[PDB]
Amino acid sequence: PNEIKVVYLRCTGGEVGATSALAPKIGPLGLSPKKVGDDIAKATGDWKGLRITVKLTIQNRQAQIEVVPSASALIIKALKEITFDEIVNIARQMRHRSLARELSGTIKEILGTAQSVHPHDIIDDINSGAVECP
Amino acid sequence: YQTFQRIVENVNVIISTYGEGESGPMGNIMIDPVLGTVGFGSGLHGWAFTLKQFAEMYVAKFAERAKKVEDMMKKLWGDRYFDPANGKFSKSATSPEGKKLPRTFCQLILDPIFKVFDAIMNFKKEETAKLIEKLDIKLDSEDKDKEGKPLLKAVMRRWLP
Amino acid sequence: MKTILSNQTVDIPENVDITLKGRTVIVKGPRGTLRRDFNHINVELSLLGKKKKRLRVDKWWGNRKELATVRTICSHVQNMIKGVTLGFRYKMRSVYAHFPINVVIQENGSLVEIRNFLGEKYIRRVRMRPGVACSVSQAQKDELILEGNDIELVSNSAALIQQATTVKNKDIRKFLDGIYVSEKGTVQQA
Amino acid sequence: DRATWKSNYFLKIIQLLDDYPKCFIVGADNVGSKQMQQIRMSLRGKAVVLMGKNTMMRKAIRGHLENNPALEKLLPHIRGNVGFVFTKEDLTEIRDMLLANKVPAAARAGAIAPCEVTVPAQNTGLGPEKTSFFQALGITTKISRGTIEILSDVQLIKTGDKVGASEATLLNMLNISPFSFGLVIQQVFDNGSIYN
Amino acid sequence: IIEPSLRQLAQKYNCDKMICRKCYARLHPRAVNCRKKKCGHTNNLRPKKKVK
Amino acid sequence: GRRPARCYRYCKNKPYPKSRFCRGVPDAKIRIFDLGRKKAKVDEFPLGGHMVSDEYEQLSSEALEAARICANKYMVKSCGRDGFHMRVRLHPFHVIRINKMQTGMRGAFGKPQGTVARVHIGQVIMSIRTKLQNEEHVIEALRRAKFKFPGRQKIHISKKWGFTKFNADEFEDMVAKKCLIPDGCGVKYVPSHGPLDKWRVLHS
RNA sequence: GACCCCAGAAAAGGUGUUGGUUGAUAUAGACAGCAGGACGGUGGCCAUGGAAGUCGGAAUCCGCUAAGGAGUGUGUAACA
Ligand SMILES: [Mg+2]
Ligand SMILES: [Mg+2]
Ligand SMILES: [Mg+2]
Ligand SMILES: [Zn+2]
Repeated sequence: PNEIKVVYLRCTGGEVGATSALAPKIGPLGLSPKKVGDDIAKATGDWKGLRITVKLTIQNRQAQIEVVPSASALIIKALKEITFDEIVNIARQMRHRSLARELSGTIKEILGTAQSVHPHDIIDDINSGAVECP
Repeated sequence: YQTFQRIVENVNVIISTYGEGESGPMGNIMIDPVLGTVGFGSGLHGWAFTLKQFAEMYVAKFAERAKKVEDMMKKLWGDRYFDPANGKFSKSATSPEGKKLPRTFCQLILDPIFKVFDAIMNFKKEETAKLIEKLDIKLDSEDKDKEGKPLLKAVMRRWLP
Repeated sequence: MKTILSNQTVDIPENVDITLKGRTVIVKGPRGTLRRDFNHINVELSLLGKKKKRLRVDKWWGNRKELATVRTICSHVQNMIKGVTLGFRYKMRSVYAHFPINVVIQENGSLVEIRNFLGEKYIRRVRMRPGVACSVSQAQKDELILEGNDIELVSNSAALIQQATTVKNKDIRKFLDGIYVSEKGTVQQA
Repeated sequence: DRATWKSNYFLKIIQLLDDYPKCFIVGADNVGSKQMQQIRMSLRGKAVVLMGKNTMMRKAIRGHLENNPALEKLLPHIRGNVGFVFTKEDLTEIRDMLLANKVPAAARAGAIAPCEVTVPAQNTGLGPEKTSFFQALGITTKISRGTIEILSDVQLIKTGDKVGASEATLLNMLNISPFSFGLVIQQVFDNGSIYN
Repeated sequence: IIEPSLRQLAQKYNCDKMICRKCYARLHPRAVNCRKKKCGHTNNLRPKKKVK
Repeated sequence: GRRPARCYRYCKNKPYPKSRFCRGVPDAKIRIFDLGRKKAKVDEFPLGGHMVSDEYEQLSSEALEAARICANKYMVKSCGRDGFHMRVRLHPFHVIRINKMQTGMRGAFGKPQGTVARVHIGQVIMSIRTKLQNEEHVIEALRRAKFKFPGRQKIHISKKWGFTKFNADEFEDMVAKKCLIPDGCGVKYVPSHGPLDKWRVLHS
C-alpha cells in the first residue's frame, strides 16, 4: 500500500498550536509523528492559507509533508486582508479544477459565487477572460 | 458456544485496547479457551470444567500425555468440526456427503453435558443410569435418593468439580 | 348524489369455479370450497363468462357509503379465490429478550400452548378458528405457521395469538416480548 | 417555469438529435450522480449524453418525424430508465470505453444484490474497537498484531437477496469492491439502424 | 438482546404509531385523523415517543 | 381582578366616553396602534388585509392589545421586522363601569372599570399591509388574532391599494397622471381645481 | 331530532355526508402507490469545547445537469 496509508485529513491551521491541537488525539492513528512530528508538520504548514487549513499529510516514516486542498473559501479568505478578477483567474491553475466543468468559465463562475460570503452581477454579465485560463 | 465466543472476544478487545502492552513484560495476555485460560461452569451448583479436563478425559478414552492433551486442547475449540458418523475431526463444515457438521466444542463438550441435563431434568432413570455408568462416576449417600435438580447438582459436582 | 350505476368485475381462474345463490357466493377450487353470503349488501351479482368466468357486482342508485361496498365485495371474492387456489399462510415470529417463549401445538394444530411468556407460570391456551391449522416451522427457530383457506379465519387466529402474548403494567416500548405476524403470504407459491 | 423548462428541453433534444446523427440508447442502472458525473468527465471531451423523461423524448421525436424521417424506429424502443449518448466515434470504441469506465459502487442497505461477494480470511487491519460490527454479523474473530483478523471465509451476501443494514456498514468499513453496475447500452442507432 | 430484525418487527406493533393529543388513542403511523368519536375525529396527533 | 368579558360583550348602554363628566378613568391597555414599518412609503406595501367583525358588540382594550401582540409576533416571524405595517383601527372610547359589592342596589351607579371599543357589523378591527407575496402570512396572522376576540370575524383581502381609499388597479395610473402624490405611508389626492400655481408646481 | 312566548347551551373542532366559492396540476403522462438517483465548489462565513445541510446570525450563490435546498425532518458529542 505504498508503504503507508496516511491519507487522512487534518483540519488545524494558522498558529502553531502543538499542545493545543487535536493532533495528539489523531496522531496514534499513524503512530509516526507524535509531538515532534506534528510540530515539524505544522512548522512546514503554518502558511499557505493561515485560516483553518483543512489539509492532507503524507508521512515518509519520520518526516511529514503537507498538501493543502484548494478550498475556495480558504484561498479567498487567505488572499483577502473590488473586482479582483485576475488574482482568482490565476489562483485556479494548480487546482484539481474539476468543478463538474465544461469550460474554465464554469470554475470562475463557481468561485465568483463562493466569494459571496456583490460578486453576482459579475457572474451575470461576465464576458472577460472566458477561455483565458486554458 | 456463540455466547462464549462473544464473551471471550469482548474480554480480548478490552485487553488489546487498554492494555497497550503487546507481548513484552507480561507476554501475551489474551485469554484463549484453547490455551486453558478460560473456564466454564456454575459456582452455585459447585461444578466447573475446562478444555484441559475434557481433553484429558477424552485422551484417557483414547510429559507425552501432557503434550497430547495440549494438542487436543487446540482441537476442541474454534470452528473446527467433528464428524459423528466417522469419528474423525475435519475442517470444512460440509461433510463428504454434504450435510452440516457440529463443531468439536458443541459435539464433544457441550453434548455430554446437555445429555446429562436432559436425562436428569426429564427423570429418565434408565438414561441417567446409562450416562453415569458411561461417565464412570460414583455417588455417596443421601444424594442417590435425591431426584431432579438436586440429582443434577450432585452429579455435576461429582463429575466436574 | 345517487350514482346511476357502479359496477366492478373480477376474473375467475380456470381451475376454480364460482356458484351464485342470490348473494351467497360459493367458490370451489383445488384446495377446498368456501361459502360467503353478502345479504347485508344490496347489490346484484352476475356470472358472465362460460369461457373466462367473469363475476360482476352492480350497484344501482347508490350513494357514497353504499358505493363503497362494491370493491369490498370484489376484494372479498378475490380473497376467496386466492384461498381456494393457493391458500393463506401467516408466519409469526416469537420475539423475546430473556425468557424463551415455548409454544407447543396440541391436537391437529388447532390448539396453541404458550408456556414461558415473560417468565410467567400461567399457560396461555389459544384455540384456532375452525379450518385453520397452526404448526411450528422447521426452517426458522422461533416461528409459527398458520395455514388455511379463509383469510378472515387465518388472520383472526393470528391476532388471537398476538393479543394473547400481551405485556401488562410495563413500558411496551421497552418490553417487546410477544408473538407477532411477520409475513402474510400464500401456500404453493404460485 | 415548467413550461419554459419543457420548451427549452424540446429545443435542446431536437437540436442535439439533428447535430449528432449517430447515437446509442443506453439503460441507466442504480447509478448515482457521482457516477454520472464521472461518465460526464470521461466522455464530455468527445461525445455528449442526454437523458430525461421518456414522454419528453417520444413527443419530441414524434413531432420531429416528418421533418427528419427514419427516426420512428426509436419510438417503440425508449422505454424504462434509458437515455441517449450522442457520439461521432466508432461503435466498438464507444462500447468498450463505456464498459471500461465502470465504478465500484458501495453496497447500500435494502438493495438487491446481483453479484455474490465473500470476504476472505485476512487481517483487516482496523482497530480493536469495531468488533461490534463483526459480532452483529456473527463472525468469529480474534486480535492479532493489535488488529482484527478473520479466522475463516464467510459468505456475506448471496444473489437476489436483501443487503442488511449491518452487512452494508461492515462492507463499507472493510473497504472492498461490492457489486458494481453502470449504464448498459440497450442498443445503437447508426443513421437508421438497429443492432445489439 | 433481541436481534435488530425481530426488534423492528416488534416495534411495528408496539412503538411506530401516532397518538391523538385529545384522547390518547393509539393510531396507525400514517393516521391523519383520530378514529374515535369522543375526540371528534380530531387531526391533532403526535408521534408516539421513542425510548431513545 | 377583572370581570369576564361576557359581562361587557354587548352594547347595552349609550356611549360613555371619558370626558369632564366621566373622570378617573384608568388608561386603556392598548396604547400602540401602528406597528411594523410605519414609515414605509405607499408603493412599498400594496396588499391590504382586514379583520372585519360580524357582530355588533364591544371589544375590550385588553383584547385589542392581545390581538395586536399576537398578529405582530406572527408577522415578524413570517415576514421579518420591516416587512409589514399593522394598524389597529379600533380605539377603546367607551367606558364600562362596575358597581363593586351603601348595601345592595341603593346608589347603584358604578365607577369606571375599563374601556372597550364599540364595533359594528362590517367594521374593520385590524389591518395589515405588505407585499403581494405575503398574502398567506397576512391571512394567517389575522386568523390567529381572531382567537382573542369574542364574536365572529372575517378575514378580507381589500381591493384598495395599501391603506389608501383608492382601488389597487387604478392607483398606479392615477399616480402616473399625478392625481395622487405620495406623502409618507399614504397618498394625497390632487383635484383639478384650485389655483393654477399648485398645478404649475406639478408638471415641473 | 321534533314548532312563538318556552322552559336549556357557547367558543372551538370533524378526512361523517351534502351542496357551493376560489385556485392549482394533468396524455409535453397528473394524484397515489412500488421502484432508481437526491451531486461537485463545500466540513460555504461568523459564531466553538463539537457543531459538517439540520442549536444559532446574516447571507440563499455557481457548475454538471433529468434533478437536487450551500437543505423538510429523524438521528450523532460531532461525523456517519
Ligand atoms: Mg387489495
Ligand atoms: Mg411501572
Ligand atoms: Mg343600560
Ligand atoms: Zn382521539
